[PDB]
Amino acid sequence: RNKIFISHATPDDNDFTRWLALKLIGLGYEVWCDILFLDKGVDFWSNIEKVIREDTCKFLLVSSSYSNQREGVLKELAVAAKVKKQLKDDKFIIPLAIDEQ
Amino acid sequence: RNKIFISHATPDDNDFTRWLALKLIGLGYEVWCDILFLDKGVDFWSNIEKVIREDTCKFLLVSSSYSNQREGVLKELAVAAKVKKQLKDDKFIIPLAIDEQLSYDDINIDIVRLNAIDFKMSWARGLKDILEAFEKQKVPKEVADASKSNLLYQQEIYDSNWLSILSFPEELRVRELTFPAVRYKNYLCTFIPTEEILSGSYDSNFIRNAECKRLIVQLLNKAFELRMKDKEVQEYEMSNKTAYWLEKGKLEKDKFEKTMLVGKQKDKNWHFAISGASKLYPFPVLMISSHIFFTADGKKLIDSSSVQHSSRRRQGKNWWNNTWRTKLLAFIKYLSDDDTSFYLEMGSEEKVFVSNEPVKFKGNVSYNIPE
Amino acid sequence: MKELIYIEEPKILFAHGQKCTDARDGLALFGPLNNLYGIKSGVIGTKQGLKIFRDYLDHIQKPIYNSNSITRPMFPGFEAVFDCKWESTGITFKEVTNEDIGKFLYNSSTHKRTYDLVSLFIDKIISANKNEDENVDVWFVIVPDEIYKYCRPNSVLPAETYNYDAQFHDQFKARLLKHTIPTQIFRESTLAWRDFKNAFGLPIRDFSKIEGHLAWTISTAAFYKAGGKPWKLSDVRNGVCYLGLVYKKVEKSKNPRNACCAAQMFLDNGDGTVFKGEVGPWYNPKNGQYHLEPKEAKALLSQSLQSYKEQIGEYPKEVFIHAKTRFNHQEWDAFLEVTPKETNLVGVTISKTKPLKLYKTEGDYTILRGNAYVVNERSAFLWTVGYVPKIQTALSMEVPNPLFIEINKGEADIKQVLKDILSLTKLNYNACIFADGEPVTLRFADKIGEILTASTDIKTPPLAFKYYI
Amino acid sequence: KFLYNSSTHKRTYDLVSLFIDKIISANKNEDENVDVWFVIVPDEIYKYCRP
DNA sequence: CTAATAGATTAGAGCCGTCA
Ligand SMILES: NC(=O)c1ccc[n+]([C@H]2O[C@H](COP(=O)([O-])OP(=O)(O)OC[C@@H]3O[C@H](n4cnc5c(N)ncnc54)[C@@H](O)[C@H]3O)[C@H](O)[C@H]2O)c1
Ligand SMILES: NC(=O)c1ccc[n+]([C@H]2O[C@H](COP(=O)([O-])OP(=O)(O)OC[C@@H]3O[C@H](n4cnc5c(N)ncnc54)[C@@H](O)[C@H]3O)[C@H](O)[C@H]2O)c1
Ligand SMILES: [Mg+2]
Repeated sequence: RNKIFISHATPDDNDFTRWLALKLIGLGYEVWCDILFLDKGVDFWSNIEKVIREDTCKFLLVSSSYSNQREGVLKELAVAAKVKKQLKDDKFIIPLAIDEQ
Repeated sequence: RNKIFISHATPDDNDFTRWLALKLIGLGYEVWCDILFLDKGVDFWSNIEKVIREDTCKFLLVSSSYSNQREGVLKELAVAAKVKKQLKDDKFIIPLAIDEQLSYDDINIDIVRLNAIDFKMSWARGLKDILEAFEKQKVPKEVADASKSNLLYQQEIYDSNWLSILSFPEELRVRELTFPAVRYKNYLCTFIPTEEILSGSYDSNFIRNAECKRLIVQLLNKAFELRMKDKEVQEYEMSNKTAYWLEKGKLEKDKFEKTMLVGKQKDKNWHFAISGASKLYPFPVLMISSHIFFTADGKKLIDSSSVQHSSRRRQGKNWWNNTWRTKLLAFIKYLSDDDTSFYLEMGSEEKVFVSNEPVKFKGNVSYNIPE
Repeated sequence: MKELIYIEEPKILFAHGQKCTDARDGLALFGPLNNLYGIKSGVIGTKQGLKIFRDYLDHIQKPIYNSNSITRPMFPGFEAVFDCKWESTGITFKEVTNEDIGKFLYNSSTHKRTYDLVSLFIDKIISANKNEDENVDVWFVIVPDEIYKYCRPNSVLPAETYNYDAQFHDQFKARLLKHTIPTQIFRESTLAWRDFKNAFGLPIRDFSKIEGHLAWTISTAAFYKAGGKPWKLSDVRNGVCYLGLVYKKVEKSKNPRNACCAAQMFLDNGDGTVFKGEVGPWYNPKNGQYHLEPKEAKALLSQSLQSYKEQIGEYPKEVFIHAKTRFNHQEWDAFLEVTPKETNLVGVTISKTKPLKLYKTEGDYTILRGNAYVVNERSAFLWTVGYVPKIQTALSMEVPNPLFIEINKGEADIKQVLKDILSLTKLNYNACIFADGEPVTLRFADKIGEILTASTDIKTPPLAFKYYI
Repeated sequence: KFLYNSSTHKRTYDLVSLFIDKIISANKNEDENVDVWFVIVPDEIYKYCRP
């Protein structure tokens, strides 16, 4: 349970998300996101859940106009909220803000 | 798209699944189940996918410790999620919780954001949960049955007859003499303070407290007998007790305060009668019992208990709570003396006063009276 | 102004572990507890009775409907409810010619004719049980209406035969006790209720709108007498044994004397309910004395305690002795010296004599069924008959009478006493009703005593109710 | 406690009673409808109960 | 022991209603 999970909209936030993920990896933090991580030929919806439930210490969320309405990010946020309630951790979710409109 | 798909783990959850499928079929819906409609010798994954994709309106999932993390269930869930996305119905998937051993923090990642239904407490409760949801979401109900499926869908202050005794004569201190008198030893008992007799206090080798209470009760009963003799009310001798009733024409049109105490039944009249017994437990009261007696021409009774019993059975068949209550209260108010009481002559001056309204009880629970 | 408390409904348990307050709804929706495979029926009677019984068996295979469904639920057919088979193909018939019934019913003496008729009917059953290979679960007796009206205590027609009561039913049930054969007596007019009429072209008994009720009752009785379990009590406190005492006068035995018969109920290991009789009458020569001598009471308590200990292994923590009379010191002191020290004896008197009636102000229906007026810490009134909201009607006509409960010996909480009495009214297997008026510990202990006093002494009679009701 | 008397007659009587009393009790005072009764006799009971 | 006056208890029998 020592992996940073990055949720975001796709393919609209891949540039910023890739920048952030590469920077975090370079600084030494284990991160996760579809690009560079999801395996081809796997049950994804059911691997979006295992990693969130068993291999996550923090839950970053890239917020923008694209996010906060996408179904996938909302599902991931709901599972993250449930995991936070279970863990009794106050700062499980970190809502990054990158937009202004 | 009018088939309710049911996803479960086979054969661990077969009992509940079969029960639910049979219930939903009985109510009128169309159900597809892995154990009741799959064919023998058919390509089953392809048929299941076709059923999920082409004809399916609801996807009821049986959620338990077995159905969680099962390959078939998960593949069906994935295809159903695709169909939900394509169909723009946010309530296409509905988990059903039936296992008490499955914690809400361990459910699939595909159903975390979904409102499950609880069958853990009772299966009928969950059944009506799902029926309410179906009514709201307007799932097509193929109602091909009448008077059977709808029947499967369908499947305070009180009065009393106690008259409290308001007062007693102060001191206690042959049945054919004017006042109530009782023989006892060489003495005579008739109206020791009575406040202490009715407290379990007085005791002596002359008389015991229980015997004294019995004698007081006997005096009260004799006084009531004489008092009703002095009211000019006709009497009927029952098997052990006596009853009193009013002659036809005695009341103004056989009515006292918008209540009728004498009426008609075929070739007979019917008369409302009462009898009284005085008791000291649990508190001094005068218990009243209701009876109906039938007279041939309205004045003379019938010297036959068989016909009396049959007619009494016929008359009470239509009476109900309000009829009995009002008739009893009206008779008591008729016997009332001045405003709220009614005395029994216990001697030259002494009197026993009886209330003319019954004891009132109160509760906290009733019924809505659904007509 | 006085105060009334209300007592919640007990609930009973059915298949799948489901609960409900109405027996009919539970049997319809979930079904019985245990699983029989089928009922094989033995019929004894004439050919008319055989035809009538076959027709009725065929009648109740399909769903039957009542006029008012809310008051009385529908009957969905025998097998839909009970998950077993009871058809007119498992019938084994033993004919009884009409000449015999005519010729024996001619002595003008009630005792001789009753004895002869009972012997005629029971000898065939005894032979069919001894000398034959076929298997019979419940024997069904179909008596013509003409013999029923003449075999009654006071009956007039318009040799160890004087030692029995002159009632067909009691003597018939008693004389089969030593062979342990279940039986169900019917009347020809009970099954063929249409064919028996009066001066007008109507049946004497009209079952047109209550036919599903009759189907429910007959089916439940037949399913219980075949060794079935249609429901049970959901909540019964552990370590509590309930008894019941009733006195039946043993008429015309060398003097006026009277006996005593009992019943018992408790929860055993495995969440089972052991509702069974307590047999062996205990007498006293005195006339009109409804009590026990110390010697005859020590035996009864020892028997009951030994039975409970044998089935459970430890003595009851609580024993409640319900009765319709009042105990005295001489016999209650016989108690408490056979009882252990780790057990509580409580004697409850239940009577329906005190005339209290409660009426609603500005209404038309009666009082609820849970209401109780607590007079004291040793006395209270309980309404076991009244308006039930579920069936939208009351269980009686006119205004019901309350049931007067009085703690007589020992100390107990009256609210708990009422709670335990109210749940004892849901176990009437002779009936298919919402609930009874009095506890069945006092009603089933009465049938056994009524059947045991209509015959000569019989050693070690059966305890199971299926041989009595 | 029964198949030890060393007298064939008495132990045969006792064992027959032990089985038949239960069978008859079940027959007379229970609510089932049993078509046949199947008696599973351990080998020792049958072995020595011969004449 | 016998025969009456009552209050407070008990157990038996027999008849009627169940809907609209
Ligand atoms: N953890 C992350 O970094 C992250 C970010 C966004 C979404 N997600 C997840 O959410 C997604 C679903 O939400 P959405 O509809 O907004 O996503 P989406 O926009 O990626 O899905 C819509 C389309 O489906 C395509 N698609 C479908 N199945 C695919 C597969 N197996 N591999 C690659 N592309 C596939 C996507 O490429 C896209 O074109 C996917 O399940 C998964 O990628 C994860
Ligand atoms: N309730 C469920 O678990 C469920 C529901 C729908 C589909 N499925 C699918 O998943 C199942 C997995 O079964 P399992 O391997 O765990 O156990 P299994 O095959 O021993 O038992 C499962 C049952 O076997 C039967 N079955 C399987 N293959 C069959 C075939 N080729 N021909 C005929 N009958 C066949 C089906 O009735 C299936 O439900 C079956 O492959 C298929 O029905 C399961
Ligand atoms: Mg019966």
